[PDB]
Amino acid sequence: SGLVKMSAPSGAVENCIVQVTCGSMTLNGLWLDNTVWCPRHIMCPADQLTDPNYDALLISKTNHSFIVQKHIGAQANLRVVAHSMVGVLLKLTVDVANPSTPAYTFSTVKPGASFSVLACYNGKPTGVFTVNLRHNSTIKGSFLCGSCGSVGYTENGGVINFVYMHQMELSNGTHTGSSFDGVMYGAFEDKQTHQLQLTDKYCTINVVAWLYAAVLNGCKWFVKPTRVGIVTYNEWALSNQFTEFVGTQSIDMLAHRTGVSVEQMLAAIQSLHAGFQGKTILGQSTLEDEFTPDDVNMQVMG
Amino acid sequence: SGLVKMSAPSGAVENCIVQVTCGSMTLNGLWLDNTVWCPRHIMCPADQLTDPNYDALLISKTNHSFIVQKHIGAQANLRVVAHSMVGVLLKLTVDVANPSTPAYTFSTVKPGASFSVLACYNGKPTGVFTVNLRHNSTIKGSFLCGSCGSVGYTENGGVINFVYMHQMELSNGTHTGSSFDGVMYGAFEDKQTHQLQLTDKYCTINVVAWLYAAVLNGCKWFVKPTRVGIVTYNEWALSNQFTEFVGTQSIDMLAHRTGVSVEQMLAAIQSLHAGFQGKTILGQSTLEDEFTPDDVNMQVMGVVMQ
Ligand SMILES: *[C@@H](CC(=O)OCC)[C@H](C[C@@H]1CCNC1=O)NC(=O)[C@H](Cc1ccccc1)NC(=O)[C@H](COC(C)(C)C)NC(=O)OCc1ccccc1
Ligand code: NI
Ligand code: NI
Repeated sequence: SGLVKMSAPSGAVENCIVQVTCGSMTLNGLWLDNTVWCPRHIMCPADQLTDPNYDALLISKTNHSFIVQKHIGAQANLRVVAHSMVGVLLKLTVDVANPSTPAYTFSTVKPGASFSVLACYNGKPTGVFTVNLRHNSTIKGSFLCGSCGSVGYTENGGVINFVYMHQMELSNGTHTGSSFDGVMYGAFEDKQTHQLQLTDKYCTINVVAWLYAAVLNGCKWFVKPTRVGIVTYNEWALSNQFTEFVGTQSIDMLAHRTGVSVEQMLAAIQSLHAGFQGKTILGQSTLEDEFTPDDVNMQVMG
Repeated sequence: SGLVKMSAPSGAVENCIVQVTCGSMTLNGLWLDNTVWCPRHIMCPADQLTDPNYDALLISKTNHSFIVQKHIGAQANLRVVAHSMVGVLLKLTVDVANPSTPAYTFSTVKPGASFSVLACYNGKPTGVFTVNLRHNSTIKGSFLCGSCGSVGYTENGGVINFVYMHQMELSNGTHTGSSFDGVMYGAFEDKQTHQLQLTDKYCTINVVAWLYAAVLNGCKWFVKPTRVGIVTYNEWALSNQFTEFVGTQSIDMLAHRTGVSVEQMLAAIQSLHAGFQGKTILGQSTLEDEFTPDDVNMQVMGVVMQ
């Protein structure tokens, strides 16, 4: 029992981290097969980040403009033999295939989904943590200068699913990056110009999963016979900055296991959103919306 | 910027996880050089866990009673060449040295210290998370049956400090294990009997570190000219289930960086313990005491003018 923020073991990803240097700019890259991915802003000189012309910057580079170094484990300098730009990423080709390339896929996560982050500095992994893609397609992480190229991923059935490459900080504790197709989450542009973040929302399905985890951890004071239908809740959600509830097998499994209906959990959300009134749930006095139903299922049974 | 629960990268520890089998019992083990460590309850039959006689169980075993296998990564089937019991652990000597043994040491963490946990099941690493050793020497983790032998560790300056090997669940979301000297954190016995956990306390120094992280993340509404001296605060702490505040360089660095004194943070704790007055600190309405001053410095400290 117990519920904590759990990340996927990072070893298979640590074996793919490299350092990429272009001029005086150094950041992290991901080495899979003969490819090294890194943010394209490595090409910018430090005083020209406001509105870079990436097409003009790309043409000024040759394969020799990029230096790639594996800093952890068997240390090595990898020779860059080709380079192209894919959205907000650089796709470098190196002459050596990564011998520790794991079985992997590239996916783009949807808002409300969770993933693990391997924070890296100077091609060196330094920390692991989990985030949730917010309703406004940002993440609430912990990153400092030199963390770009840090990697977000999930793992299942021996396959690493690479979903994020860190790019920028939008505002205090708010971050964004791109998927490996080079598309920035939230369509933010890789330029240091003010861009508006859309309003965030509480992810209902994740709050429901968390209240089920609370019931499965002996915390059930908030469960009442009171029920609120999905369509009624969804109408209330549109006016109270909560996402629409859409049913899933994972939630049905928790509902069947606890004997508490989804409609009872939706009524509890409406009651708890008005206030906890001096009470806690799993040590918290605010609703937690970053555990998905699958994250909760993982920590209650196999 | 931002502050999250961060664990140390687990790859160096994942390379040391093995599965140990004794009879019909299987659990996780840690392989370092020619040694494999695992919980001694692997020697118990599944229906005799209430009060095992480990001395009697040990004498019935030979080196051949233990099967050690490595499934993940560089696979192996190891041969046990000696065995002994060290507190609540079995120490198995194997004929092959782990070729991926990292630079390491064994340490016992004190209450209020944080560490990373690599949760494992059947010799497979499955999750990573961070915990804090509570004032009552328990941890608030997330573990299910088959997780014993999961490993707690920290990393600093290229060295893995191995500090915990998971053993048991005491009550809902409350866990314990042993350090690698075989001493159970909190002196709990590896038997399935009711055992009283001592009362827990809020770790003051960690709450102070967190309020400094909040100030460094633009949240400073709780900072007032009001001060509480350490001696006065420590007298109040003895009566309100808070630990004694003892000054440290790490806290002084945060106090110097923010220009907010420790005594202002101790006043803020006393005010916030009575209630948050409908406001939040880093999205929370309760005090957070599981980030140490070094954990905060890692995520918030930068360049310093001298
Ligand atoms: C990673 C860069 C790196 O590794 O540099 C070494 C070569 C770094 C990560 C952030 C710094 C602090 N925390 C981070 O997560 N990324 C950057 O610094 C970005 C670099 C860059 C991006 C695009 C073009 C050129 C360079 N820039 C930012 O993150 C920048 C930070 O500014 C502050 C003031 C918010 C900290 N963000 C920015 O300018 O955002 C503009 C914006 C967009 C949307 C909403 C609001 C503002
Ligand atoms: Ni069991
Ligand atoms: Ni066990």
